Amino acid sequence: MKHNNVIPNGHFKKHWQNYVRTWFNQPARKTRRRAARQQKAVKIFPRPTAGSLRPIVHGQTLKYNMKVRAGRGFSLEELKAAGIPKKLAPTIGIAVDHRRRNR
Amino acid sequence: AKSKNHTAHNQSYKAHRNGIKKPRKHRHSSTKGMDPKFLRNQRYARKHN
Amino acid sequence: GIDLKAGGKSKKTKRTAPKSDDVYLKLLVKLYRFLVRRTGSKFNAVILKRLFMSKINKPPLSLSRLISYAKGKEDKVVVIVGTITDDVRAYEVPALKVCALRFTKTARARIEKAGGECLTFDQLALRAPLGQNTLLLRGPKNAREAVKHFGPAPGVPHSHTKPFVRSKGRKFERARGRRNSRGYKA
Amino acid sequence: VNVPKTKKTYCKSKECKKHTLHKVTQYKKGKDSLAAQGKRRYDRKQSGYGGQTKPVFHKKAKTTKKIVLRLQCQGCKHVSQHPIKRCKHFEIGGDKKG
Amino acid sequence: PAGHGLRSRTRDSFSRAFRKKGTIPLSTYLRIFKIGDYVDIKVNGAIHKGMPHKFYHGRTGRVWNVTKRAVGVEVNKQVRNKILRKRIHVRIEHVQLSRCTEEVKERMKKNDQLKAEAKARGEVISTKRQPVGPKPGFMVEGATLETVTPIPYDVVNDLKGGY
RNA sequence: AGCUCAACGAGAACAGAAAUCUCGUGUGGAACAGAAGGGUAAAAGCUCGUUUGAUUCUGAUUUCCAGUACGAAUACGAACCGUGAAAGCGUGGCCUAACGAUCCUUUAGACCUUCGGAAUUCGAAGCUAGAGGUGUCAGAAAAGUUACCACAGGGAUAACUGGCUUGUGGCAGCCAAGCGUUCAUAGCGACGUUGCUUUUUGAUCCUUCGAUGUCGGCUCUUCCUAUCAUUGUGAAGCAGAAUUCACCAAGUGUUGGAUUGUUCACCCACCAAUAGGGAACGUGAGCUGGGUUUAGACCGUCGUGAGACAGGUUAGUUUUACC
RNA sequence: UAUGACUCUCUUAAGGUAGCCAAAUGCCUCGUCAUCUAAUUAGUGACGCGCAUGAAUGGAUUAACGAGAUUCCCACUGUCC
RNA sequence: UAUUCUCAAACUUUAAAUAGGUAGGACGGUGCGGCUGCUUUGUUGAGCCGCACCACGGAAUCAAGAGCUCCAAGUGGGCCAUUUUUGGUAAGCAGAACUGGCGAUGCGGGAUGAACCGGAAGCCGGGUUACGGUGCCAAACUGCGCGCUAACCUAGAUCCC
RNA sequence: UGCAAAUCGUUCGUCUGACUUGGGUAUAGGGGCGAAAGACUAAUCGAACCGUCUAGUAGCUGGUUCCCUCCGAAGUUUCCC
RNA sequence: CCCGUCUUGAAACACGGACCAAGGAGUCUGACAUGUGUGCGAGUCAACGGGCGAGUAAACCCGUAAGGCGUAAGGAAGCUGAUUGGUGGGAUCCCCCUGAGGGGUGCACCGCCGACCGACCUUGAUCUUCUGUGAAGGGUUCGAGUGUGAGCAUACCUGUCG
RNA sequence: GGAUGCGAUCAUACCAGCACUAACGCACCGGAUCCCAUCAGAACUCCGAAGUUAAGCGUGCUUGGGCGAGAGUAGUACUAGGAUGGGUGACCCCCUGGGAAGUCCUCGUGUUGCAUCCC
Ligand SMILES: [K+]
Ligand SMILES: [K+]
Ligand SMILES: [K+]
Ligand SMILES: [K+]
Ligand SMILES: [K+]
Ligand SMILES: [K+]
Ligand SMILES: [K+]
Ligand SMILES: [K+]
Ligand SMILES: [K+]
Ligand SMILES: [K+]
Ligand SMILES: [K+]
Ligand SMILES: [K+]
Ligand SMILES: [K+]
Ligand SMILES: [K+]
Ligand SMILES: [K+]
Ligand SMILES: [K+]
Ligand SMILES: [K+]
Ligand SMILES: [K+]
Ligand SMILES: [K+]
Ligand SMILES: [K+]
Ligand SMILES: [Mg+2]
Ligand SMILES: [Mg+2]
Ligand SMILES: [Mg+2]
Ligand SMILES: [Mg+2]
Ligand SMILES: [Mg+2]
Ligand SMILES: [Mg+2]
Ligand SMILES: [Mg+2]
Ligand SMILES: [Mg+2]
Ligand SMILES: [Mg+2]
Ligand SMILES: [Mg+2]
Ligand SMILES: [Mg+2]
Ligand SMILES: [Mg+2]
Ligand SMILES: [Mg+2]
Ligand SMILES: [Mg+2]
Ligand SMILES: [Mg+2]
Ligand SMILES: [Mg+2]
Ligand SMILES: [Zn+2]
Repeated sequence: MKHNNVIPNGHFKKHWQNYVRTWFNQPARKTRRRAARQQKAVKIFPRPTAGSLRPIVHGQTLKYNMKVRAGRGFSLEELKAAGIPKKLAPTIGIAVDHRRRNR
Repeated sequence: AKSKNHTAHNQSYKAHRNGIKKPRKHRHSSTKGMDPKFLRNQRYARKHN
Repeated sequence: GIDLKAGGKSKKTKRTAPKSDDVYLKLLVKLYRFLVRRTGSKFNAVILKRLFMSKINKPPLSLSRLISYAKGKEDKVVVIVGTITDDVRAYEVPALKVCALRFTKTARARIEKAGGECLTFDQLALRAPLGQNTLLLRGPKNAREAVKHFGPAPGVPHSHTKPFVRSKGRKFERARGRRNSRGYKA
Repeated sequence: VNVPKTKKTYCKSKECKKHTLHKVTQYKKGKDSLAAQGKRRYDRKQSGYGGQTKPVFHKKAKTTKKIVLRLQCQGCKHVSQHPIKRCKHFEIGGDKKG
Repeated sequence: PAGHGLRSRTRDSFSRAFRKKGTIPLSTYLRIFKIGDYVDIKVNGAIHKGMPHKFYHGRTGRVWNVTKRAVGVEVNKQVRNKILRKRIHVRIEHVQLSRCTEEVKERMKKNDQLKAEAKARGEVISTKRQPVGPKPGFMVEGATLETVTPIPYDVVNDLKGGY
C-alpha cells in the first residue's frame, strides 16, 4: 500500500470466481417473459391483462406514508361495506386480503 | 553483515537541485500566536473603525 | 562542453493547441490565431490561450454570479470562455449581452426572456474584434471536490484537507489522531 | 515521598469555583465487574474451544506506579484526582522533617 | 531527545564572558522592542527561562510579537531544500537590538534630499552608491630610496630569539 | 527577610593536626539530591516566618522532526490562590535525562446523552480528564534439540589458497657502555635505533556457497639462497690438529631405522653432510585413507530431557577422460 | 618433618566404603618407575587428592568362545632392498 | 620569595583563516484626521484605518524568466580521490566532514587499469589546441644550448604507481 | 556411462537348530511391524504410495519480446521483531 | 576481450547459454484517485424492469412521490442548522496624457481579518405549557462547514489494493 | 570646585601602603520610654544633638600589583585556494590571498545623567 488513497476493502478473499452471475441471458429472459404474458392474455381472454383489481394503500414508515401504492387485496371490512361477498370477489377479478386491518 | 551507518554525502546537491526555496513573504502575515489581548483590542477597534 | 541546464532547452510544458477534436472549436482557434497575429490585442491573446485549456480549466459561471459581476456594466458585452449555467437563486434577470462557448437551456431561455442575447465567439469577433468594451470573466476554478483533497495531508497540524473515506460516520476515521481522548488530536 | 493529610487547592465545582480545603487519600482501582461489556465479550470469546484468545502481558518492566491523590473538597464533597511522580515509598500525613 | 539533550554541546556557547558574570546591567531591561525591529539573539547563560534553542544563538531575526517579559522573533532556518520562517518567543535578556539596518534611514533621507535638489535644478542623477573603483593617476614627489635585498641565511636565527 | 561560603593568618584552660569561641583576609578556591558541563554572593548557597503556582481551562511555540506523535520545555490568554509593605515572583525541583498508543479495565465530573412501542427504577452503553503498560521503551502473548534432517537464498557472511598489511614469527644492519689474562669492534654487542622476508601466527573479508575435492604420507619434476657438505679464497685470542668469522659460489649431494595418522618432536645408525625453503601451505579423474569430518556403538563430564563436548574409543562405498 | 587414628563443624540428606585405573574412563601428558628395542608418543606390570573411576545408572575377576580393538615372538614370504 | 625546562581531545586569559546569520525602498517616507472594550496620571502610548505630497527604481554581476499545483516511477547495499579526521602496528582495514568523481560515460594521455591528468559526445569537411609527447616500435627534431653521471649490483629513465 | 540402480572373483561366518524354505492367512500410515539399526512397510521411510484442496505462500533466485526522440535519478532522513 | 544477469566493481578462475524452428511472461475483473476527451448541468443517470424492434442478444422509446450520487453541515447522542463580507496584490476593458504616468473597471488565484451554522464554554431582557424561548453580549477552543452552487454519466492511460 | 539623594557605564572605577580637605552636607556620635530586635540596643528599630573630624566618604602620591591603550612579537605561528611542485618518507619550498597570541617596552588610572545644597 502506498500514497494517499482510500483504504481498500474489497471482499474478494473467497472462491468468488465460482459465484459470478453474468447477465448474457437478459434479452432472452425479456423475450420469455413477454411470451408468457402473451400466452396468459390469450388464455384469460377477455379478462383484463393487468390482472385482478388491487386496493389503494399507504406506504410504510415515515419515509413513505405520504405515498399511495397498490396493496395485496381488499380487506374483509371493505368487501362487506361494498356489498361484495368475500367468496365471490376472487372469481370476478377482485383480490381479497383477509389479513389487512382497517384503522 | 555490517553496512554503512550514516553520511551527508550528496545531500547538499539534492537540496540545491530545486532549492534553496525561500517562501514569498506577503504584506500581511498571520496573527496566530500573538498576544490574545492585543488581538482582541485590535478586532474591536477595527469593528468600531 | 557548455555549462547549461539541459543544453539550454526549456523544461516547461504549456498547451499550444486544443486537445479536443471539436471541429467548431478548431475553427474558433483558427479565427483567434488570425486575430492575435494580425491585431496584437491582449484580449485576443487571452481568449486564444483560454481556448486551448482543458475542461477543469474552463469552469462554468452561474447566472447569479454573472448578474452580480455585470451590475453597473450591462452596456458591456460579458465574455467567458466556458459554460454559463442557470441559478434558481437569482430572481431578477436584467438585459445582458453574453458571449460564451455554451449556454444551458434554462440559462439561455432566461437570458433571452429578460431581453438579452447569447452570442458565440465568432459573433463576438464580428462585434468586438479587439475586445473593446467587454467584461472578461472566469468561473471558480478551485471550487470543486477534488481540490478539497489537495494541500497538506489531513494528519499534519493546521491542516483542513479533506481525507479520502469510503463512508461518513462515527466508525469512519474519527477515533485515533482526531481526539484528545484517543491518543492525540490531529 | 510524604504528602500532607489536607490540601488547599482549586475546586471547579459550580458551588465553589475557588480554592478550598481538601482531604487527601490514595486512589485504589475498583473491583472489576462481570457486567462490563468488555468482560462479557471476553467471557463469550473464551467459552468453547480455542484456548486463550487474547494476549497475556508477561514482559513487566516498571518497578513503580503513578500514585493518584484523591482530593475531596470539604465544601461540596466532590473529588478531584491528581497524579504524582513515580515513587517507591508513599505515605499521607507522615511526620514532618526534623 | 533522540540521542541529544536540549542544551547538548553548549559548554562554550551558553557560558558567560570572562570577568562578566553576576548581576545583569539595568540597560538590558530598559530597552524598547516594537514589531518589525531587527534583533540579535545572544543567550545569557545566567537566565534559564525563555532560553532559545542553541541554533538561534548568533542569528538575527525580526520582532513579530511583544509580551510582558518576552518578544516574538522570526528566524530563518534552512531545512534541506527550503528556508523555514520559524517563529519563537525569547526573553529580552537573550536578545539585543540589531544594527544591521542602522544606515538605511540615513541613506534614504540623503537620497531624497539629493533627488529634490537635482529636480530643483532640472537635472537627472542616480543616488546609488558604487563599489570602490580604480583611482586616477597622480604625481609622487621623489624622495630618498631605501634598497631592499634578500637576507643571507643563518641557521642560528631559525629559532625565535636565536638558538 | 536576614546572613555569607571553602580556606588561610593571629589569639583563647583542659584543647593537641583535628571540638568551641574572637578578629582579620577571603571572586566562590563551598554549597546547590544524583553523572558531567554551565549558572548563582545583600544569591540560585545557610537560617527563620508564611504557605501549597506540584492548582483549574483549553489553545500557541521550541527541541525530536516527516517539520507526525510521545517526553521535556518556553511565552501569552482566561480563573482561583501563596508570599511580600510593594514592584514583583510562583503553572514543581537553578538549566541541560529521569519515561508510554489502540483495545479493555478502573476512578472523577454533569439536576449531561442513549437503551430505538410509551413511562419509572436498577443495570448497561456514551461524552471529558486521569490511573493499571508495553525497558525489543512508535507499544506479539512465546522453551530447547537435531550428527536422522529439509527448502529458498547468500560469496551482502565464516571454515583453504590467492591479494593488502607484518603487530607476532623469522632474518639482517647502525652507535658503542661493556665482555673478551690488557684491548669497544679476533669473536660478541647492553641501553637505544633503521631495516628486510612472507616457509609462523594474527588482522581483514576483495575473488569463489546453481561446489576450485578439505590432514599427512608415498611418487616425480623443477625452482630459490638466508650455503650443511663439496671447489677457490680473506681473518682469528690461526704453532700443528681442530674450530670459529667472513667472501665469490645454488655445479653436485643432503641417507637407512624405532614410537606417533601425524606436520612437528625425540632417539638409534651411517655419512663429506645428514642445511633451510617455494611451486594453489606443489602434487586424491596420480595412489593411500591411518587422522579429521555424516549415519552404528562404548566411556567420562555436562543436561530433568531430547541431546552436547577446541575429551577419549571402535566400525565405516574415494566416481568419469574417448574432448 | 609430614599426615591425621581422634574431636568439632558448614551447604544440601550423605560425604566415594569394598574395589579399580594415565583404562574403550586423566586435561596437564609423549605423567613417574620397571620391562620389552640399537633406538618405542606403541605394549605390558606398578604408582595414584582420579581435570572427570566406583558398586544391578552394577564394581572386581573369569575357563571356553569371537570374520571384534591391541602389543610382542617363531615360521613364512617379491611388502620392501 | 623571585626565577626556570617541558605539556593538555574531555584545561584556558587571549584568539585567527575558512565558513554561519541579518540588511541595502514602490510591502518606502513625511504631515494631518479617525477607531479601540488594550495601555497610560495624562486622545500617554500601541497597533490599525482614511486623506494630501514626495519617492530616477536607491551597491556590483548575472538573470536560456518567476511562482503555484496535481498524479506517479525508480531509489533507500554504494564505492573512489585532494584536504580535515577517529579506532588500529598496519591494511587494496573499519568509520565520519566539505567538495568532486565512478556507479549511469564514451573519448585523448598515464604501455596495461571504474576513480589519476585532459576533457565530457548529434552525422561530416577544414583549422587549432588540452594532458602527453617528437631514436624505432609510433604521428612529431637522433633540432638549437649548458652542466652532472660511467654504475666490474640488471646505472638511470616522469603525479596516482 | 557395469553383466548388474548392489553384480563378479578369491577369501570368509554358520550348518539338527533361537535352523532354512514354499504356499495359505493376519497386522496398513502418526498406523503396522521391529532379538532395536530409526530398521522394514513393492528400487519410496526420522512418517509409504495415489488423487484432490492446488496455479498452496515466498521480504528470496532466474527470466520479462519493436524503433527513434526528449527529460532523467538514488544508495540519504524518520518509523517499523 | 562474450553476450544476459546480480553487483561498488564482469572479458573474468561468477552463474545461464552445444545449435535451429515454433510456443513463451504486467492480463481480466471489482473499489477508489489524479489527468484528459465527450454529453448535460443544480442537476445527472432508463438497459432492475416495461413497450418494442433489424422476423429481431442490436438499435429505438419509457422515471409514477422509484433509486444512486450531488444539492448542508456540526455533534457520541438527544438535537440544532449557515444575515448573505471587508481588505492588499492581481487579468481584461474604458478615459486623460505619452512618464517604470494618473483615474475608473477589479474575473481566476493567493495573503490577511471579520461575519454566519454547528460541538464545547460563557451569557440572559421578555415571554412560557416551568423548562423551553432568546433583547443584548461573547470565546488564544473545535469542524472533512456557510458567505449566489459543481456535480452526474461515460471513455482511456497511469497508481494503490483484493 | 565639590558634596549629598537616585543612577548609567560596571576596575582607566579594583587592591595595598602613605599625605591632605574651607563651607554645607555625609558621617562618626548620645540614649532605649515608645514601635522594633537580638545571647548581646554589636546589628536592626525608635528618640535625639553633648562632642569629633579620629574613622568612613572625597582628593592626591607610590620608578607598587592589577586593569585599559599603543608599539613590538611579526608578515612570525596558523590558514582558504594551485601545482604531472621537492622529498623514500616525515615534512617542506614556491604561486593567488587572509593573518594571530605570551615575553619585553611606552603611556593612562575614570567619564558621566536628574534633583538639592555649599563655595
Ligand atoms: K492517490
Ligand atoms: K472459544
Ligand atoms: K518552579
Ligand atoms: K520494538
Ligand atoms: K522445534
Ligand atoms: K615483521
Ligand atoms: K575470505
Ligand atoms: K563456496
Ligand atoms: K613417512
Ligand atoms: K568392518
Ligand atoms: K548434606
Ligand atoms: K556381577
Ligand atoms: K566377531
Ligand atoms: K521508498
Ligand atoms: K504419514
Ligand atoms: K527480506
Ligand atoms: K545474476
Ligand atoms: K558463464
Ligand atoms: K434524482
Ligand atoms: K459531542
Ligand atoms: Mg468449556
Ligand atoms: Mg533573598
Ligand atoms: Mg496510560
Ligand atoms: Mg469504557
Ligand atoms: Mg684488542
Ligand atoms: Mg649468497
Ligand atoms: Mg641445489
Ligand atoms: Mg546425569
Ligand atoms: Mg577410596
Ligand atoms: Mg575389567
Ligand atoms: Mg564549522
Ligand atoms: Mg581533471
Ligand atoms: Mg577535425
Ligand atoms: Mg426519490
Ligand atoms: Mg578622615
Ligand atoms: Mg603599575
Ligand atoms: Zn468544592
